[PDB]
Amino acid sequence: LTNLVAEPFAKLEQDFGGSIGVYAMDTGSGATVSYRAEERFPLCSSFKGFLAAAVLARSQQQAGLLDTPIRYGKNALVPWSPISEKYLTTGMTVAELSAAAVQYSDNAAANLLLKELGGPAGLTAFMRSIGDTTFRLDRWELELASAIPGDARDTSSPRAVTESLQKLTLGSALAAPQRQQFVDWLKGNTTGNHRIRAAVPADWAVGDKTGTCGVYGTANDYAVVWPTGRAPIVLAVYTRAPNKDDKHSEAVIAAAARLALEGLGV
Ligand SMILES: CC1(C)S[C@H]([C@H](NC(=O)[C@H](N)c2ccccc2)C(=O)O)N[C@H]1C(=O)O
Repeated sequence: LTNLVAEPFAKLEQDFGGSIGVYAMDTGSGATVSYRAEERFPLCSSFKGFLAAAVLARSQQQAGLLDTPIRYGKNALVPWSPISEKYLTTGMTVAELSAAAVQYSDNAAANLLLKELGGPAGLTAFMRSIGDTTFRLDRWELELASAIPGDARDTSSPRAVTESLQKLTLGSALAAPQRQQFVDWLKGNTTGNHRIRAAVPADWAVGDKTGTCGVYGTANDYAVVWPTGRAPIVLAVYTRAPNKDDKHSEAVIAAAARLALEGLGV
């Protein structure tokens, strides 16, 4: 199936001027499409989806974790925190911080949740616990977004991202109530309208999480998509480029997603 689209993926990344990694799986048939899917790509803000999943996991053991109010000072605010800066004088709940991290990629919210989890190693440990041996988070916002060529810090692979997303949203990695909360947060994402969501028909349900390091042409998107009356598809699209000033392209991510779905037979 990978062969059907191997040549157009190569042509897409040559027009982009960088590297594109794609993994997609039809949960109905088990068919997969794989292009650079085991290479490492920077996570950028896309780690925040797994962060929310790790918070939900903890909430299974800790009653009421999601409703805990978190107060923070202005020193907790980091650039591009569009939600948490509006509640600085009041605070927010863990559930609100998690939704802000997922749906608005709120940086301060992400750092606040990371600290509750034990930092980047705490999130890495969560991914190890669901069977993901590729994921690694090493730094906090905004330092994790340096996207340096060859640097394995703060990276995963498109295949590992897709397999983990599948376990968390469709498998048994989360208990049923927590699993549906994770899916609903992904479905309410506001930052991905020009990436995987631009690639699917209007009647499909989509939950996604985007990432944008910006430098080194580095950006990404991962998603669970539900074709109407049909089994869900899970996919991840990651990009990078050789030069620090290379620009990222949402259009390229959408185009890669389109090819992956075409390769799956949709
Ligand atoms: C929330 C952010 C605006 S900053 C955060 C971070 N990226 C950066 O710090 C980049 N230097 C940046 C890219 C675009 C706009 C502003 C900053 C990351 O990928 O984790 N992701 C960006 C995003 O996902 O939109």
